[PDB]
Amino acid sequence: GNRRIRSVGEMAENQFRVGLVRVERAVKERLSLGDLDTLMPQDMINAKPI
Amino acid sequence: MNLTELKNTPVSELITLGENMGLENLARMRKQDIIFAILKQHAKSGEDIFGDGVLEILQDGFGFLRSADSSYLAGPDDIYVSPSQIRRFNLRTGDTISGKIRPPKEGERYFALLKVNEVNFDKPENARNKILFENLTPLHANSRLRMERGNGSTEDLTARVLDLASPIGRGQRGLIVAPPKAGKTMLLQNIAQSIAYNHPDCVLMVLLID
Ligand SMILES: Nc1ncnc2c1ncn2[C@@H]1O[C@H](COP(=O)(O)OP(=O)(O)O)[C@@H](O)[C@H]1O
Ligand code: BEF
Ligand SMILES: [Mg+2]
Repeated sequence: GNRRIRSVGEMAENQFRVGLVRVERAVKERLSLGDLDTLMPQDMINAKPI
Repeated sequence: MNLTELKNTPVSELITLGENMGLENLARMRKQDIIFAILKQHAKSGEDIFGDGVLEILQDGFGFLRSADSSYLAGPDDIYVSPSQIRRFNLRTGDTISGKIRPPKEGERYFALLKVNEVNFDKPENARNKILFENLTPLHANSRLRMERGNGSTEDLTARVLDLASPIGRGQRGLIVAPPKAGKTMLLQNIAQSIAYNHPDCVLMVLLID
């Protein structure tokens, strides 16, 4: 009752969030320059980290 | 600042401008390097840039806005634009674009366009609604391009003679068949001067190849 079991899905989601926090920091530091009519919501996201 | 006002000035003007900007001895670099350094120094004070360049695309997808200083070649003054802008504003090669640009930001090395202002001296509205070239219908010329100046100087002969030898019309397909060292250089000089005097509305273009 005090020991919890975690499956593959839970750790996969945890690793996804660990990568997403890095991607979020990246998109935040890149959003410091982005203005209107300058970019589509595709170039600010890289596939590398996650 | 505007880029064209750095375009039309000679090298000594750039020298004194850089001396005004408190820059290192810049007599060693290319004119475009001087323009790049001056634009960087100007934007370091928190300023935006205004540029004008003819657009060119490779298979790489993104576009480059070249100036007439290097006769439309790669250089530190040309502007880099993403394929997204070409997809949005319906851009293509040869489309001269003027508007706001910024110096290369952190990690960048060429200029980037911010907001388009004049697409071929036109608003993006009718620039996006552009008729295709090859989809047009060719015709023949009724508008006669008068080559006579009317002043009647010593050289104007070479122009007025065409008025009786080879009539010139708008959209004419003309070709000169001539041996070297015969007088073609001054001939085209005369024709350019005459068309500019009699018809200043049409944009003049001269091709100096090889
Ligand atoms: N209208 C003219 N009046 C006087 N001299 C002329 C005239 N047209 C041509 N010439 C002479 O012919 C020469 C043409 O030189 P160049 O420009 O090398 O010929 P091309 O145009 O065939 O290369 C010049 O040296 C010039 O003295
Ligand atoms: F005819 Be020359 F070579 F200009
Ligand atoms: Mg010649």
